[PDB]
Amino acid sequence: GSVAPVETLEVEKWFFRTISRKDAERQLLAPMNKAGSFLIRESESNKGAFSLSVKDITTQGEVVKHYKIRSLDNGGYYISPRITFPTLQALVQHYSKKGDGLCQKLTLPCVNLA
Repeated sequence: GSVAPVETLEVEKWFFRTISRKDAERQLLAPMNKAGSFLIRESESNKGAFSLSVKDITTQGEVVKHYKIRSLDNGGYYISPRITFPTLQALVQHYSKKGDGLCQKLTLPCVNLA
């Protein structure tokens, strides 16, 4: 059949850029999603580094989360030095079914609005 322009996998919600901290948080805090819906915003001063927001549905009152993903040349990305992955997507694969210490395993990358 026809060739589609740019064979897409995701590149929406989970894989985001350097949106403001409160912006990425605005999309998770929405009642449209829940704990596991994430944002992986970039560090705008990054050495290939990212960051990550998660909807923490705690007893305090629906707060996001914040993590520090450093991009390794020899290990892709790491948040906890114990858990490293060759790329964020391998990080977002494992976390989907088992957050593994993130206290919030992924579910659905926010609410696609485009």
